Amino acid sequence: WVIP
Amino acid sequence: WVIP
Amino acid sequence: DSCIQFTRHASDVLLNLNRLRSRDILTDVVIVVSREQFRAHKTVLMACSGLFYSIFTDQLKCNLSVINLDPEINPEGFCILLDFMYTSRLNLREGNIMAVMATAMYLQMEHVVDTCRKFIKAS
Amino acid sequence: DSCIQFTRHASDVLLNLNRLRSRDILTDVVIVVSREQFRAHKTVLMACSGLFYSIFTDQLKCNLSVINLDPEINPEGFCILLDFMYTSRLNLREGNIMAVMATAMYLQMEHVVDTCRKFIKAS
Ligand SMILES: CN(C)c1ncc(Cl)c(Nc2ccc3c(c2)CC(=O)N3)n1
Ligand SMILES: CN(C)c1ncc(Cl)c(Nc2ccc3c(c2)CC(=O)N3)n1
Ligand SMILES: [Cl-]
Ligand SMILES: [Cl-]
Repeated sequence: WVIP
Repeated sequence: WVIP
Repeated sequence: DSCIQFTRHASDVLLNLNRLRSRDILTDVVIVVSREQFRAHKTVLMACSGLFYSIFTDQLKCNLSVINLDPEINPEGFCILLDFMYTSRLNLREGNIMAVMATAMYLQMEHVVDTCRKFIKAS
Repeated sequence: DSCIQFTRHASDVLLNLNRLRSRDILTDVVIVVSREQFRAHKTVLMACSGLFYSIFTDQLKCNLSVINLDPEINPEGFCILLDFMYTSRLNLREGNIMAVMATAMYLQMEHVVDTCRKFIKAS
């Protein structure tokens, strides 16, 4: 999971 | 396009 | 093999499937959550959820145009998860994280359940 | 928004859609290319091809279970492109590149046409  |  | 690969292809496919959903094109099922109705593509639901995969591989349920979820399921939690299925983006907030995790456990969306457990553990 | 994103989600969705294709699950169309028949999901075909997008948004053609391509279309070129649609992988070879480029131009798959033009220019 990432900060888009 | 890439070499997978 | 000796294939070449187009990096953005999967993302572009998903973006177009979401465009079809937003315009209600070739949607073949309605998911009923309490009073709320959500139109979608059975194949996308199966690709994202262990629960829908089981439902639509069933020789009788595969032909249903309407699926009613368990009355305990929160419509907002479902909406956030349906958006994630079609975009890869999860709107996870303090006020919705419990409903999102419970809905993801019911829908059998293992990666969403994992990030919810981690975010709850941090707080 | 304040969304989080799961990097592998789009790729995982496409992998599952290819698993459904390989098992012939929820396929809703047959594409006829000369003597050869190819089963697929209309939504995936639309997401990948400008030609299928135009065909299946048409109020009459959207309901057809069989689509016949132009007799000039090579079945092998189509097979390689259908595989690309469901995997992001293109089996481009010296012996098939002309048939692949011609099929991609007909199907309106701009990124495939672009890599074929570049590979031909190099040789
Ligand atoms: C497991 N399998 C062969 C398969 N083939 C095709 C599809 Cl569409 C599919 N989808 C599915 C099944 C289980 C789960 C998911 C999708 C997401 C998840 O967390 N569990 N799973
Ligand atoms: C252009 N548009 C709004 C849109 N919405 C939904 C879909 Cl499924 C779609 N697909 C499509 C159209 C044109 C082209 C492609 C897909 C691939 C391409 O090279 N050209 N295009
Ligand atoms: Cl997931
Ligand atoms: Cl393309």
